[PDB]
Amino acid sequence: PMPLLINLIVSLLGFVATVTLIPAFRGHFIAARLCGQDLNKTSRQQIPESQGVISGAVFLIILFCFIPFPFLNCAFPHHEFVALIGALLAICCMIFLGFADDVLNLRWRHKLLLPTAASLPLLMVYFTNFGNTTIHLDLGILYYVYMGLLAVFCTNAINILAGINGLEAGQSLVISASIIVFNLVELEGDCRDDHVFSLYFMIPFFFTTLGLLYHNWYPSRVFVGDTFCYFAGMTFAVVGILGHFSKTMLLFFMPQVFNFLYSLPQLLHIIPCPRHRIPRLNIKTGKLEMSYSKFKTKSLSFLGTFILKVAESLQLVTVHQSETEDGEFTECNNMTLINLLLKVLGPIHERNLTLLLLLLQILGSAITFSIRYQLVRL
Amino acid sequence: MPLLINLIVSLLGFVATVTLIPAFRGHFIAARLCGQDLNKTSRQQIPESQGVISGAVFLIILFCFIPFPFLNCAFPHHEFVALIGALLAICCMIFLGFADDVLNLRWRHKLLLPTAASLPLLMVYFTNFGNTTIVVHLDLGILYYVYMGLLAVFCTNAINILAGINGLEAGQSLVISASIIVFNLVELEGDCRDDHVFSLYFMIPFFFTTLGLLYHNWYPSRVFVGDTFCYFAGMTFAVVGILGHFSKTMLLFFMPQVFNFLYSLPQLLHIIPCPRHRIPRLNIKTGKLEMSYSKFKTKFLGTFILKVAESLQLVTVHQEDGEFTECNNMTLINLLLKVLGPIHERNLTLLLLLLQILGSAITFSIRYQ
Ligand SMILES: CC(=O)N[C@H]1[C@@H](O[C@@H]2O[C@H](C[C@@H](O)[C@H]3O[C@@H](n4ccc(=O)[nH]c4=O)[C@H](O)[C@@H]3O)[C@H](O)[C@H](O)[C@H]2NC(=O)/C=C/CCCCCCCCC(C)C)O[C@H](CO)[C@@H](O)[C@@H]1O
Ligand SMILES: CC(=O)N[C@H]1[C@@H](O[C@@H]2O[C@H](C[C@@H](O)[C@H]3O[C@@H](n4ccc(=O)[nH]c4=O)[C@H](O)[C@@H]3O)[C@H](O)[C@H](O)[C@H]2NC(=O)/C=C/CCCCCCCCC(C)C)O[C@H](CO)[C@@H](O)[C@@H]1O
Repeated sequence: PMPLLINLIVSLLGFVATVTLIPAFRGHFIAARLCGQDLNKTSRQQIPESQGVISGAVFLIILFCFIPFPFLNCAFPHHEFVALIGALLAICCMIFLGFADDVLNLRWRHKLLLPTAASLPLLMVYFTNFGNTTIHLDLGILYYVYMGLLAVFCTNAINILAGINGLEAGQSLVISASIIVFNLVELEGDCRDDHVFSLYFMIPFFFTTLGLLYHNWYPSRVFVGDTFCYFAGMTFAVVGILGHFSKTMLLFFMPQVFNFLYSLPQLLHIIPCPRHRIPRLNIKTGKLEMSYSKFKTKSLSFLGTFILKVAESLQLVTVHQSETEDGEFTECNNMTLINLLLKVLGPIHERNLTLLLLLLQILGSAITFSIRYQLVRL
Repeated sequence: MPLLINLIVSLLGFVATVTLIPAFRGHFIAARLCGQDLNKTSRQQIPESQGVISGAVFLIILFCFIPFPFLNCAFPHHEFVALIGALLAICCMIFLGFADDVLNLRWRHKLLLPTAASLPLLMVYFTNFGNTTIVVHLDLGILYYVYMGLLAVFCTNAINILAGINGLEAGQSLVISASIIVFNLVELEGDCRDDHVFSLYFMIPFFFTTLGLLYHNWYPSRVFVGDTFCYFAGMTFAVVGILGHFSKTMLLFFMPQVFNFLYSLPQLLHIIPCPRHRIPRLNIKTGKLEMSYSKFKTKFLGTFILKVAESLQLVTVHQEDGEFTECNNMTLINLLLKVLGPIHERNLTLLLLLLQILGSAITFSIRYQ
């Protein structure tokens, strides 16, 4: 088809634009203090933050320039068009929200609320165009709720699985590429329009995020930040909702779902939650070791002690106990998939750990394809 | 029923703006998004880019209002896509303005990006209306679209350069928005009702959110609106004008801004040297704003333009190491100060708002009487 060919062309041009512009704007970001230190390395220099915006920006540009080509010599159908524009409005609002969130570092209340507001246009489009709120049970209003929350989830599910160089953009590239392959396979199948739409929004995302990862990859010269996390989350939520494969998509979100649940006791502050739960480097080794959350044992609530004991029993959390004059203490293992891989394999270098998590992501995607198409497993 | 709900949510949004602007002050100051009131003695920092909150609220409101018009209304996808496309243009303008303020992009970006962000407006205009003919009966064709594109840019920047005194940006934007609201209501009973009810949908919430912003921005300014609000407002106006089919009437409402943009044009083009700031210098003793000047070496076209201006009495010119010329900084503000001498900041803002209202009354008189 011509629309997809044109789309791929503008997407590669956008990849070049991203790789080019990211260094071109470095002075601006440094000047306005939109930067952060590399916590996992000994160096203390600043690195430009929220580079996702640039990719995001390019992304938007591309799609704005690509809208007409599907409708070439095509009573104009305003519904396909409104799907496009509504999805783009959702993504614009999510990019803007992530950029504002990186400049201001809003509290979690805002981080959860605002992606839902920004996902409303998605629900408008879904209701005017498709509207099928059935899974044989009719989910009704709940279904819309789901879609809303989906957006939030994605934006934040990628957001909390972060901290090592190239993980956010990397795992987002794996997810986007897997969704692209799924779209292509289904492209010959029953639902062609939904999946060609998913492609329209994925391909440029993949290539712009690739331009971003070029700089973000270890050693990280740039950081993607909440801008990229939110942007990616909403793009995925869009193609999943308006593509009608949100189940398959969430299956692709297996590492992120597992890490979000495994972190859930800390995110709810049942077990104390540090401000950063990244694996903290060992200066002698040069590799990343696990990171811990320490606290007075007595203060901990009953539910917290129960969850911690069950986790220790399952061999998921490392627990240490030490005696101090002021009070009794019990160290806990920071509960994030990264610290869990480090519990399983001990010290790992940053680049190798990122590669390992990308590998595990690919395994998750392969599992999803096997489920979808009755393939052989392992 | 739809307009009544629009007004309700717009007042709720006014409350939301007035409440949130101080709620987020900590965030803006902590992230160094602030600036010093150059025209006041104090040196403290004032939070910048507060138009991002109002703007944000604005978007929220409209996102929530979208359904009320289509209540049990072959769904009308064209009306719906116009609402969405306008919202998309406005989102990209709020976002681009906020990013511009944080990063302080060069003029190249400032001009290019509102055109890109205005493309969805042109797409909606082509799919829905597409009329590229004006009676003057000439089918402008592609140029028409160009116009619309540039219109966006112009507005976003036309309000942008007319700035620097407490409450001028949001104030003049409120006058323009209110004038367009009145015009929409007058034409509401006339031939074109849908266009003007659309313009109202977008204008009422903008008016009330911008009002919440001006509450804090008014002399003495406790906040600043910044490129965020300038871009946001400019694009909301360009939208309602384009998709409402009254961009000529609108631009007539942009009378002070057009005059100030053209009067500044020889400096903006660097024919006459242009300082980074061209606001009026406060007089320490007087407590009132006098004119400001650009000083540069006298030793081709620029000199002729300055002589012409001197003859016209629009620019005041005074002529060590070499001959230097202290030309009067060419902005409607410095021109009002050249006509009336020193004026206090609040009084000068009020005066420019009154002149804006005079321009709007002129526009109404031309159109109607
Ligand atoms: C809580 C949490 O884990 N936050 C993360 C999250 O916190 C955000 O951090 C960000 C900064 C972080 O990226 C820094 O790490 C450094 N860095 C970055 C890359 C890199 O390669 N190397 C490096 O050193 C670098 O300095 C960088 O500035 C930012 O401050 C967010 O505001 C902050 N809060 C949240 O995400 C909220 C997150 C709220 C999560 C709530 C989830 C809600 C989902 C609900 C869905 C439900 C309805 C289904 O990210 C951090 C890692 O990037 C984690 O350490 C931190 O723990
Ligand atoms: C050149 C110029 O005049 N710049 C302005 C413009 O410059 C922008 O400044 C901005 C900040 C400014 O708002 C400051 O004013 C201060 N302020 C404001 C009120 C107040 O009460 N107190 C206070 O202190 C406060 O500190 C604040 O930081 C910003 O940095 C832009 O990058 C900067 N450039 C442009 O707009 C470019 C604008 C590009 C103009 C070209 C557009 C061409 C349009 C073409 C359209 C055509 C197709 C029809 O705005 C300034 C604000 O007054 C002016 O003084 C300044 O002179």
